[PDB]
This record gives sequence, C-alpha cells and structure tokens, in this order.
Amino acid sequence: HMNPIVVVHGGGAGPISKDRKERVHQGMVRAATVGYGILREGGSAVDAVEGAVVALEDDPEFNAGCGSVLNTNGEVEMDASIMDGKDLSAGAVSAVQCIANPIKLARLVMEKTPHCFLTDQGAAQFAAAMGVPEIPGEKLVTERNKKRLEKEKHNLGTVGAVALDCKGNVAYATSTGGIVNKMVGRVGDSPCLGAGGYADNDIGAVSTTGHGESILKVNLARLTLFHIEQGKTVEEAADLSLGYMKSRVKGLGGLIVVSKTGDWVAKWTSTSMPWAAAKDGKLHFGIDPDDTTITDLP
Amino acid sequence: HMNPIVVVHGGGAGPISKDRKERVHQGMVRAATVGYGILREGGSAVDAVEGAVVALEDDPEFNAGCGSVLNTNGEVEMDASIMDGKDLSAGAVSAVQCIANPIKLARLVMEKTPHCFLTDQGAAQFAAAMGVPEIPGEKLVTERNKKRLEKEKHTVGAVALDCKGNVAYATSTGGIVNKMVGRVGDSPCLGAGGYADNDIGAVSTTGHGESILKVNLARLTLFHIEQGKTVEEAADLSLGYMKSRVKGLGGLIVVSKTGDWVAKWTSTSMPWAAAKDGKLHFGIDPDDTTITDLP
Ligand SMILES: N[C@@H](CC(=O)O)C(=O)O
Ligand SMILES: N[C@@H](CC(=O)O)C(=O)O
Ligand code: NA
Ligand code: NA
Repeated sequence: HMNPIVVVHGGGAGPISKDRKERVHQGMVRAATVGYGILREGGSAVDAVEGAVVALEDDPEFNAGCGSVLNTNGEVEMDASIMDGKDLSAGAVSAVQCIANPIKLARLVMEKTPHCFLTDQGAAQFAAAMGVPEIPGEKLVTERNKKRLEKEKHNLGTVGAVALDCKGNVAYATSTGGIVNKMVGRVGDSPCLGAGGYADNDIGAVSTTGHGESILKVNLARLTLFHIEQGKTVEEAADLSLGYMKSRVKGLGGLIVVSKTGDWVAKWTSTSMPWAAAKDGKLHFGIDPDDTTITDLP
Repeated sequence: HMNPIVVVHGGGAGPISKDRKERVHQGMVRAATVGYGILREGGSAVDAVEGAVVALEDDPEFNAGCGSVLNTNGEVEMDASIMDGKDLSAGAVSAVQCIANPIKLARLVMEKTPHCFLTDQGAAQFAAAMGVPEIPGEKLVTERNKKRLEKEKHTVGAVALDCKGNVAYATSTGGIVNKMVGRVGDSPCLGAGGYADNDIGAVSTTGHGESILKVNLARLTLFHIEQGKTVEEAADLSLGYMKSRVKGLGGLIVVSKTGDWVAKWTSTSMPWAAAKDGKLHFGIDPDDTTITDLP
C-alpha cells in the first residue's frame, strides 16, 4: 500500500513582500499538516484535500472563503471544485456567497445530489437545504481586500490541494474568490473539471492556479495529465502544459501534481507560488524558485 | 483554402416519436442550411456555428432557447458556450433566464468582456447592459415540456470549418428535466460540451451532462485525433471510455482541420446534419443516412 502524499498551493501570483511571506508560510504549513494528519490516520484522499482547502479557506491570508478578493461591486463570490480519482466523482460550485467554506459545499454537491455543478442562487438554496450556515458577507470581507479593489479601480492567493492516499486513491480540491474587480457572476477555472483540477486513479491528480481564463482555454489540469499518460515525468508534464499555456494564450499560472505512483511536483511560470508538500514524515515548502526547505513533521 | 463544412446536432436521445421525427428533420435542415449559408458568404466558423445554434434555440422542438426543458420549479434555466479555434477565445453562460438566445450572449461574453464564463445573476446583468431583451419566462415554456415535468414529478450544437481553415463550436441547452435549481451541465464548460483548436479540430457534445464533464469528452476526443486516430476512431474511443468508465451515454459531432467529419453516438438516437460540397447529410438513427442536394 502506497505512502500517502499531499501537496497544497496558494496562489500563482507576482512578487510577495517579506511580511506576507511568513504569514503565507504558517497557513500553508497548517494546511499541509491538516491534510497529512488526515492521510496518516488512514483517511481518504478526498477527505485530505477537503481538509487542506478548508484550512486555507478559513485563513484570511488566502484568496478563498474569508479573505476572498472582491468583485466589481465590493462583494465576495467564490468558486470551488473537488474530484475523487476512483470513480471520477466530482462536485463544484460557482458564484457562491455568504458561506464560510465553498469547498465543503462542492463536496455536498458530489455526494448529496445527482449533479456535479451548482451555481449562484441554486448553490445558495442547496446549501440552505443541507444546513450550511448563511453568514453576513462582511465576515468574508477583509480590509486588505477593500484596499486592493478600491485601487484596482483607479492573480494571487488562490488555493488547492492534491493527495494520494494509502489505498491508492487520488483527489484534488480547488477554491477561490476569483480575480479582484471581476464582473458580477464571473466564473473562473476553479470549479471547472479539467481546468481547475482533475483527478484520476489511473493517472494522477492536478490542481491549478493563475489566470483562470487561460487555464480554461487550454484545460490546463487535464492537459498536464495527458502528458503523464504519454509517459512524461510529472515535472516534464507540468513544464510542457504550463509551457503551452504561455505560448498559445499568453497566460501564466502554476500547478501541483501527484502521480498514481506517488511522484509529485509544484511548477509555475508566474513569479511566485506558495506551496507545501508532505510525504515520508517530511514537510517540503517554497514560494520562489528553489527557495525550497525540507523540515521534519513531528 | 479549405472546403467549408458545418455539422449540427439536435441532442442525444432515447427513442424518438414518429411524428416528432419529421419536425426534428426539418429543424436540422434549417440550422445546417443557415450555418452553411454563412460559410458560403465566406463567413467565419464562429458566425456559422452561432447562426446554426440560434436557429435551434428559436425552434421550440429543440431543448435550447425556446423549448428548453424545465427545472424542478417549472422554469427555464439555460447554458451555452462557443469557442474560436484560432486563439482559443471563448464565451460561456450558465443558468441564464428569460432571454431568447443564450448562444448570442455567450458570444457577447467572448467578444465584449475580459472573461470567458458568466453565470445566473451576473449574466442577466450583462445581458441587460448589452441591451438583450428580457422575454417572459412563460414564452420559453412549451406545453409538452410542462407535461414532461409532470411525468417526472409524479440539447443542440454545431461545429464548423471555414474558408480560411478556422474551426469553431457552439452548444446550447436547457439541461435535464426536473434538474435542481442552478444545476450546470457540460454544455457551457470548455472541454466538456465542446472544444475548438485550429491545430486539431472542433467537437460539440451531447448526452449525460455529468458524465460528459467527468470525462471531459470534447477534449478527450481531440486528444485521440492528435494521436493519429481518424475522427471516427477518436469518437468511438472517447464515447467508449465514457460508457466503460462512468456509465454515461451520449453523442458528438467533430470536424478536423483537414475537413473530415463525423456524427457518432452511444445514446439510441441523435439528430444530426452536415453540409459540405453543396450537399446535405442527415440522420437520427445509426446506419440510416439521407443525402440531398443543397442549392
Ligand atoms: N484561477 C483563479 C485565479 C488564480 O488562481 O489566481 C481564477 O481565475 O478564478
Ligand atoms: N448535455 C445536456 C443534456 C443533453 O445533451 O440533452 C446537459 O446535461 O446539460
Ligand atoms: Na481564506
Ligand atoms: Na429551441
């Protein structure tokens, strides 16, 4: 039975200040720790990836859940998707408001409906039916995001996870507030299977980040898995898939991947991509190209 | 330059009633002749698929625009997408209400916004701002659809190659009878309900929405074409995979950048039509095709 692995990412963005960098570090380490804590007890890849993304959704330092960027009208609208590589089971929500954890809604769509993808008013009503708390919007809004919007008028922090569990299952989760000053009802790549992520026990799992429009246009996550299918290593596949997005549609971004055999990488063409990985009782972490450290998990 | 082509589909289906077959036939003909006409004016592949789908939206016989199936509240909520194979520009809308032509709004998303996908209330606000008429919800609802929903409470597309070698797809749907409010299927999702890439070809799909999403059917098909499969082989592998992996049935239409095309399906039926070299090809049931001249 396989050694479990989890990889998590923040946002495929530009330069990050020294200060934000350490806050970003704590939250990523926390999310890797939650996800690996799940796998180390015999939990499922789905459970682990959900666990990690919840930790980042809850953390204000990240563009998902609380700390989501604001749309054009100063409101938080969130997307999330989750997928189980065994049966290709999947759930997703887009343009969801007034809930703490869109990824958990995505999960309820997967397991509690005959559908994969709920949007807006319908996602709100389903959440209500499943007892998910409706919270005031200002709880998701942060001062940092008010400032970013107000300025943009006169990208960063998006979150995701992939895992391989001891039973040989793979999974991904992705969740976002989108891009600042997006139009009302703009859907990005995060809830769209094949773009925001893809997971398949017979290949591996991918979660992506960056310019969502570009990601959707190339189907970045499933494209990366295509390269793995052809026999490329995980790094070669990421290089080639991100390479193609840059050439064809001029978009930058980043991805994490874990293969069916436990190989894994984080790769980006943006300036930075916060990422953490947990395997063999060791924690791997970076933000910039080869600033990587390895540290012991308790 | 290339000989242009348009292929249209009117949705994977169980067995279709005899009387219905005639009106479906006529609908398929009107859409394909509309698409091909635009191509004959030397129009673009995107113009061609848009017009082809617009006709089917307006035709109450087909599950898109007027004549869309009804969700669990007896209402019409529509999904559409369109893709330009040249640079992979795209536009999509999901869960839109009270407009005649979701495919036209998907094209506005592609052309007038920095985005690729708008949904529900955002899409409605964008529609108003583009000056799209708000049409009564009841005007999209047909009697047979009201009666389809009662029986449960007790999809169209096009691909084209143009005269400069550019490909496109468009797909529009009302979704599935009795669907949860705000359910979004494969139709508006790039790579699932369709894909277009000048380096390969273009696909539009139909069938079980969730299954088509899970296997990313449009993109999967093109992957096979990249690998050297004929369009027919590619369509059979991808549909075969959907069936064996997720127990989903459906159909698809595909045109390559060479101008080879095919309509295949694992559902019982799929109305389809294709126009190329002054001739019109039409079918609903497998091993049963009719070829007429096209003025
Ligand atoms: N992919 C996200 C943004 C990001 O990952 O930075 C979106 O477009 O919604
Ligand atoms: N694919 C459509 C259904 C159909 O093709 O008829 C949907 O589920 O939204
Ligand atoms: Na957050
Ligand atoms: Na119609």
